Amino acid sequence: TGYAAEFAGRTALVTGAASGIGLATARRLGAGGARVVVADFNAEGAEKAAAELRAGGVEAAAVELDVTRPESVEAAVGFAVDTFGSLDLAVNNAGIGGPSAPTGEYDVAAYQRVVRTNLDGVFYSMRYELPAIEAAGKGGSIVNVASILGSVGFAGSPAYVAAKHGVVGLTKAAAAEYAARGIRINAVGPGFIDTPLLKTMEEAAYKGLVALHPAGRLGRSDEVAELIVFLLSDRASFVAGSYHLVDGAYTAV
Amino acid sequence: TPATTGYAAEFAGRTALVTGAASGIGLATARRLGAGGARVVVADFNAEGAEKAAAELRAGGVEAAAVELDVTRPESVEAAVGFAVDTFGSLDLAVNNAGIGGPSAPTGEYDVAAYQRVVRTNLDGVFYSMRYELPAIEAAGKGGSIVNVASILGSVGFAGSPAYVAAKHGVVGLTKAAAAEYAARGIRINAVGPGFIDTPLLKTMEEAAYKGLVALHPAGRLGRSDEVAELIVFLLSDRASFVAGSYHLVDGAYTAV
Amino acid sequence: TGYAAEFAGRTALVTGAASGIGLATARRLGAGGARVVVADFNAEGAEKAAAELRAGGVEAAAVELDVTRPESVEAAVGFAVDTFGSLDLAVNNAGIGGPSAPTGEYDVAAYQRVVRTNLDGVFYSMRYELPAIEAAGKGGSIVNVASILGSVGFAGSPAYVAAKHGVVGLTKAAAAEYAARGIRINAVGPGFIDTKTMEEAAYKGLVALHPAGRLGRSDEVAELIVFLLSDRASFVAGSYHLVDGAYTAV
Amino acid sequence: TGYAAEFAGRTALVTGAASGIGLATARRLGAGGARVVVADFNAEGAEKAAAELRAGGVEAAAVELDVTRPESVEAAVGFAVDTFGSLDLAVNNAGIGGPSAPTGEYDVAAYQRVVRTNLDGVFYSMRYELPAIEAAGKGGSIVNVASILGSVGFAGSPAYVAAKHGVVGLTKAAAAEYAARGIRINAVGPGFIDTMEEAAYKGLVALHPAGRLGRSDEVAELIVFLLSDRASFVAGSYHLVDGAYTAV
Ligand SMILES: NC(=O)C1=CN([C@@H]2O[C@H](COP(=O)(O)OP(=O)(O)OC[C@H]3O[C@@H](n4cnc5c(N)ncnc54)[C@H](O)[C@@H]3O)[C@@H](O)[C@H]2O)C=CC1
Ligand SMILES: NC(=O)C1=CN([C@@H]2O[C@H](COP(=O)(O)OP(=O)(O)OC[C@H]3O[C@@H](n4cnc5c(N)ncnc54)[C@H](O)[C@@H]3O)[C@@H](O)[C@H]2O)C=CC1
Ligand SMILES: NC(=O)C1=CN([C@@H]2O[C@H](COP(=O)(O)OP(=O)(O)OC[C@H]3O[C@@H](n4cnc5c(N)ncnc54)[C@H](O)[C@@H]3O)[C@@H](O)[C@H]2O)C=CC1
Ligand SMILES: NC(=O)C1=CN([C@@H]2O[C@H](COP(=O)(O)OP(=O)(O)OC[C@H]3O[C@@H](n4cnc5c(N)ncnc54)[C@H](O)[C@@H]3O)[C@@H](O)[C@H]2O)C=CC1
Ligand SMILES: [Mg+2]
Ligand SMILES: [Mg+2]
Repeated sequence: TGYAAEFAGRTALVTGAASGIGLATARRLGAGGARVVVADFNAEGAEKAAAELRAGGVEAAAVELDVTRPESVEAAVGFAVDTFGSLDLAVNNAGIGGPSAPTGEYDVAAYQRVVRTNLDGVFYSMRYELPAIEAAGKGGSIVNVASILGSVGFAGSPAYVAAKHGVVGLTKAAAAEYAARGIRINAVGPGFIDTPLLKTMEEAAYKGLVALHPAGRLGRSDEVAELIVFLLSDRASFVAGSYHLVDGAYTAV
Repeated sequence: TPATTGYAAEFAGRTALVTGAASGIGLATARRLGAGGARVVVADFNAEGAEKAAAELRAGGVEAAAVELDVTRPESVEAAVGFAVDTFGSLDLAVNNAGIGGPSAPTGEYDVAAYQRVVRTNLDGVFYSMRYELPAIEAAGKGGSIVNVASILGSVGFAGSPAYVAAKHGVVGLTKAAAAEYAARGIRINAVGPGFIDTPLLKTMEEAAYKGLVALHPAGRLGRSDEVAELIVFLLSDRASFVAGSYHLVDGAYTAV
Repeated sequence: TGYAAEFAGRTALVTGAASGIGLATARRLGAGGARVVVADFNAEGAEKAAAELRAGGVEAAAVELDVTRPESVEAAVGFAVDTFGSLDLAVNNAGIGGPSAPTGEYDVAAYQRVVRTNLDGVFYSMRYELPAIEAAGKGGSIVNVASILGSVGFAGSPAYVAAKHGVVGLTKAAAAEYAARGIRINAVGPGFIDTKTMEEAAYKGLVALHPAGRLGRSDEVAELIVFLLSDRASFVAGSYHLVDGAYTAV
Repeated sequence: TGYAAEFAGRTALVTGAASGIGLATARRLGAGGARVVVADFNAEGAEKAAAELRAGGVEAAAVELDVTRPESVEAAVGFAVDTFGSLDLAVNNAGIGGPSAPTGEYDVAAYQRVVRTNLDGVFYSMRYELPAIEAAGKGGSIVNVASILGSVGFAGSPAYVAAKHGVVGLTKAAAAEYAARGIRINAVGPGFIDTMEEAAYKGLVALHPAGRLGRSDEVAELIVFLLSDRASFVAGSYHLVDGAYTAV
């Protein structure tokens, strides 16, 4: 019974935890009584997030992480086990971004930058998360942040679309591999979410994005945080290998 | 505030109608809403099974009432909905869980009347449920949420069960179109895709047959009704405020491979 | 080997063959040398189609069909086997329809008509086609005509979307059963097809849903259908093939 | 309207064309009358394939290609354009491979190897084919070779699954981008193909309702259909050629 303490005694690693969905998810894990590891490329921004967590009485600690560098990942996971005694839950959330351009004109470097963070980064994240969770070995749960663009395409963002599809596949294979050893792995596909930078777009564009969501609005970070934290929770014990939309019915048409 | 409100009062005030709620996924789902403080309408084709569920909910201190329902009959569906509104004063959440069933045989040999019985209960029934649910929800109008219980067999096929498979794909269909109509009217509409669920009756079957089913699920076991209900009730909740028009698996990673 | 004699000696039943996609599939089956049964609710339209094929040197014969009635589907299959000796191939194309309304106010009898023709019709089609193809018994191939609306929804059309999703489902389950017996069963998902004089901007509205920037043609769907029917697609089964100008890719 | 001349006066680039599906695709494009640029990391293999097609009355030319290197991909595209004047069609088939391990134990270098070839390789290919096909003004067609594992998972092959997923991805976004300008971009999803082990082979087969494995010719036929004008309203879509493998 209950939400307030359902993650008591548990350690949750959240990548890209300094901003947006990552931060909203860090806070949701805290509201559930989890012990939160705030991990981000932005060292001081992770500290700020984790300090704010502690100031609301949540147990949390910051760690500097770059998902593109396997050893930075391994260290972050080591920090989590070091700091809170185990690794139980993970939210692979770090991600960019990428410029908009047709495939034929797309910058090669931009492509690699996108794929390296969005796809490879998630692979590296799981690569070290899984042993630490398995060795524990009280089972566990991982959620990979994909996107609607992990299941449909988007004109002008081929790298991003590629990567995000890749996260979906990464999720299925891994879940097929681990479900029986009591580690659930799932992915979420959020639609376009309200953010400070998206709220700088001009009226024409923002409206365009909005009309693509039959819901009639963009999503909020919190709203993605709820889906993620559910799939992480014991209530979703038979949810494995699956990809869960939170897109205001963007992909239903 | 979701964390201020908590678990036991999450659904306080809200009226929830659940079809097929005398057993299996429906009963578990009825129980999970009640535990969250919902007012519960137990609807079933087994009228006695309904009353039993409602009564035992009431002893557990849940507000609940039973109603006889046959989803194949639009008139029965309408009356059941009217029963919920008449009994608790609104309709806010609904779970179209009623279904069967059907014989196993290849398409070339599949009994025609059996095909009819399966599609009308499984597909038509869900469309009727929604047909009368939506206006009841819309009129009030505080928005609301509807979950349709399809199946893994709504996204993949299964040899020997083409009527069942087709109806369940149909349910995914209903959910998408309906959700695109109503998402901007505050009514969110979703489906769940349970894998094979440890229903009581499929332990009577072969040692082998069971195991064959289990080997189809990477998680290495079959599901429990309570586990589906957990997903159903999250979709119904305000926490899933941006979830609409989508199909959500609760399987063994069945469909992952 | 050749294209004009690709379906030489094989018999093919096409439902709803008097008009649109069914008709174009019939013509494309004919040009490949197939024997063709033109089955359709509109008996006169079927005969007119059968006649045109015969003018082209194509063995073809008309038969009156209501996919809604199981006994009628059975007879249609019987007519195939009696006329040309065998049943090898089938395209389940007969379908409507459905007026528009939000799900909460949708016309119940209209939901009934739509499901019965589009979904039940396809099931009844396969129910009688398969034993005939099987008993032949050198195997065969069936394509069911679904839609983009077999994989995505469309506001205002719950019944149609439901029925077309059913068709995809019926396709996967049947194909699982019969794959090993040498009978391949697939589905196609056309986008909107030029079938005209709508509200000018309503058509443009429909066109804007297709990144290809135009609607599809009947013949275009038929090419995919006939490919899937052919021995070229010998390892294609249980799959749903889009012909939609990228409608569902976004 | 002429099987043997379906692609007459059209230039087709095929990656991984020295073996298996790419080789069979090349032969099928040739039998259809197309000019065929055989591209491979195996220079000698590519050359033995072009030579064989040439002996068959097919205009063909081989080029060395490493799809992980964007510069090597550009050079192949330019080589096709120079040799045959323009480029109209492309099959992006070069792929491996990859060791078998669970995700938590997977080799970091190998994951990269697999992703670099199978995903990045397809993007680099497209990145250079598109402006070339655009140049010819005539609007062509591109098919990418994904897999059943482009849409479903498979224990032990995380890198591969991810990459094949990214292919389907690239296909959708690129096709959305280019359909209006008259270039259709699609993907194929082959099941397991006979191209070894004990009765693990028997295990594979049992995963396909069809009751056998696929043949590289069977894949080729679907690919070439998609490239053809007969598939003129087919774009942005993923086409399975599996044994009903993904259907259950
Ligand atoms: N905002 C949206 O509309 C949607 C976003 N997503 C995904 O949700 C995830 C986060 O999204 P947002 O919160 O909105 O963006 P955000 O900008 O607000 O958050 C990104 C955070 O990840 C961190 N980060 C960036 N690169 C990193 C690296 N190489 N290593 C470690 N940390 C790194 C950044 O420091 C940043 O704090 C991303 O994967 C994004 O692709 C997916 C679908 C919808
Ligand atoms: N039990 C399983 O293995 C799985 C079942 N499902 C779906 O879960 C849903 C519930 O099934 P279960 O709980 O597991 O089995 P169940 O039979 O125990 O519960 C279904 C209930 O629906 C009622 N019902 C049947 N026909 C009705 C009608 N015409 N009108 C009104 N009520 C009717 C039944 O009396 C029964 O109480 C169904 O939609 C089913 O297709 C899908 C995947 C797993
Ligand atoms: N019109 C379009 O743009 C699209 C249509 N489709 C599907 O393609 C199929 C045929 O489409 P169209 O060529 O446009 O239709 P159509 O209107 O041009 O011709 C349909 C034919 O089927 C026959 N028919 C109708 N009901 C029947 C029944 N109960 N029994 C036997 N025959 C019957 C009609 O007499 C007619 O000859 C349909 O299943 C439809 O859902 C799918 C996607 C796009
Ligand atoms: N054989 C199978 O079971 C399936 C294979 N596929 C895919 O179809 C494609 C063809 O595979 P197969 O014919 O079966 O294998 P294959 O070994 O027979 O052909 C691979 C060819 O690509 C070439 N190649 C490898 N790395 C390269 C690089 N970095 N740059 C340029 N060329 C390179 C190889 O030299 C070889 O000639 C691959 O993408 C594969 O992933 C997909 C589904 C089923
Ligand atoms: Mg499967
Ligand atoms: Mg869409």
